[PDB]
Amino acid sequence: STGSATTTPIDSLDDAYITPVQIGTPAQTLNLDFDTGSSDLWVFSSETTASEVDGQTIYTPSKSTTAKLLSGATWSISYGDGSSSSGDVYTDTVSVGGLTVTGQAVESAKKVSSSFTEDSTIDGLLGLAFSTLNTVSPTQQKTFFDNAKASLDSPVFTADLGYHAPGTYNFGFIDTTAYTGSITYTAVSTKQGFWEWTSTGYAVGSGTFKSTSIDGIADTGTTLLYLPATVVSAYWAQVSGAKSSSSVGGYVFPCSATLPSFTFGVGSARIVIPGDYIDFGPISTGSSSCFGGIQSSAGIGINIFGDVALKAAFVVFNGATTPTLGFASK
Repeated sequence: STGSATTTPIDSLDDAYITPVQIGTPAQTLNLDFDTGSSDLWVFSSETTASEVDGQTIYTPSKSTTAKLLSGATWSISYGDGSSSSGDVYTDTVSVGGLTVTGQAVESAKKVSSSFTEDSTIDGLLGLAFSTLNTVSPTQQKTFFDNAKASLDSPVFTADLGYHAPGTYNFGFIDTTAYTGSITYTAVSTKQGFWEWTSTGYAVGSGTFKSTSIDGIADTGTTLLYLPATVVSAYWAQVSGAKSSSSVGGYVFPCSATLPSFTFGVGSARIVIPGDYIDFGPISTGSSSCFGGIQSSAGIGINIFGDVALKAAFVVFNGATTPTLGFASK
């Protein structure tokens, strides 16, 4: 089997991407944030504290003839941006882009933190990291990809995120018309539960390429590109007026600037992030100070190849017995 679904930016800045998911019988369609950095499939629901719901579409398990309470199971998760959610668990039928899993753990939120309530366009998350990170207790549950894997034509999924435009998540096949050149594959460590790999270096604009190992994660659930302070300083030094602002919480730059590109290495291959991808607009409405899309990972404890990086590529998440990651230009 295979699946194919369009993923759409939630706003004009590509702050996140949502993908329609069918849950239950008859289908309840919710728009979920596909997240290769976490491993829980959770949804706003009829159980969510009423005051914490503001415009999201909810899953109501009592209206699904295939829903079953997973007795005694609870979940609770925190994300790197300070947000969190928790609740109980059902199993139900879940379909993405025509690919169906029966008995998928659907984690129903009883509580969500303020930034979820405030994000009316996101109805929940669909985790695509390794199932070892799944938070369900006392019986850990499998991701949608893990449950689907055996049935897929090939044990892979691909992320093709658009810049200011829709893109595609495919399951079970590689669309050879969706990228240019060849796909370069690179080793993955699953020791931390992530799609963790090592970039071979970087360049800033038309500058020379610096060969240096940068360990990090391919994370569709993180908006920006978080790299070591040395790398980030080298980038922003090429933008007149750019500075790290403690009060804002990162590098800002004059909105009048034209940003240089940023290149990262995948083995001997190179992925170029155009400068425009790195502009996240005014820090507040009407400001001429703009927020940068490349930020320091110091204090995160890991480097994160988030959407800013991944949307410059066609990315293969290869879930064979020994997982690997593939990157192509597009």
